[PDB]
Amino acid sequence: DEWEVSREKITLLRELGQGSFGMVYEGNARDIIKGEAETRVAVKTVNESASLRERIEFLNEASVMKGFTCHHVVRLLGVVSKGQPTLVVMELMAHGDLKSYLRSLRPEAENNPGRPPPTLQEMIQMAAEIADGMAYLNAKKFVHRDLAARNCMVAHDFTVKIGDFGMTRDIYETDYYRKGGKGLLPVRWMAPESLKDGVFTTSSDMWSFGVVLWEITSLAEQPYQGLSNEQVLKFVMDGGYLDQPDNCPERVTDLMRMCWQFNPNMRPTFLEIVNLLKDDLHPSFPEVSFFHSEENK
Amino acid sequence: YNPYPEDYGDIEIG
Repeated sequence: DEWEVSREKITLLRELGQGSFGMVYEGNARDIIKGEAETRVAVKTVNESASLRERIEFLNEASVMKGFTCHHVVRLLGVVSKGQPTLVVMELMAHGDLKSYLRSLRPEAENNPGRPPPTLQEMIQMAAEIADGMAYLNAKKFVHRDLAARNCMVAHDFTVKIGDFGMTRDIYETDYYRKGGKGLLPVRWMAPESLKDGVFTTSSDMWSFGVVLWEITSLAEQPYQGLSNEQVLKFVMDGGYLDQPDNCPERVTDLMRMCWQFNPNMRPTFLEIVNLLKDDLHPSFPEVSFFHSEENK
Repeated sequence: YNPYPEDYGDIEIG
């Protein structure tokens, strides 16, 4: 209702790439944002051949997003749910996902924009933005379960935001989500206790946040390269973790190691990350952050 | 928006 957008206002322009449950498109949306006759948007759709499970998860993801208002979380703008097909309209992120962005900054990248890799200050800013959006998600009582550079998105001014919630689960009642069994899973990002007990908490998100820091400082190499998926499962459950990338600033190394404590109780919280980094950020941060907001209570 | 199929593996957890 409040979210419903009239279909005639949405025009699909081109493919951005296959999302969790179907193709995402760049589009044009008329009269969706007050003050803009027409806005360039991202539009998520469901594959016609999607399984019942995927159709359910797609709709549930859109539904979860309705509850979020955070500068560091990709914004839901509207839904077209009258007639066919369902369109999920969101904030277009001008520089796409963080993994693509990082890979483009490699010296040998064919798509190098003519900029060097991120500086220490830029890395710190990314870290704080990611952590701020995650702290918001946690305060909203959801666990992300799939935090990774590929699921963070980069805006026109290079602000990083949490951007994909295909595995996100409500934890209001218990503070954890548990699910064992077989699955196509982001093994290289997962905490030892998630792999062992199938348990997902804000601490297991923190583990993945460490891996995101590793991605930032390695320009999104594959974690545990030379190990198969099954070897990563064994390695990490037995107390293994990632080595430091070449020329990694010590400050980021220090954070990574805290994120990879075997015992989840020992890892930092996302608020603690923002707090640690808070004096080293762009002056706009307190004006837009969840951390510095009245809601952070 | 780029998908990364190699970032997932068929494993068993829990």
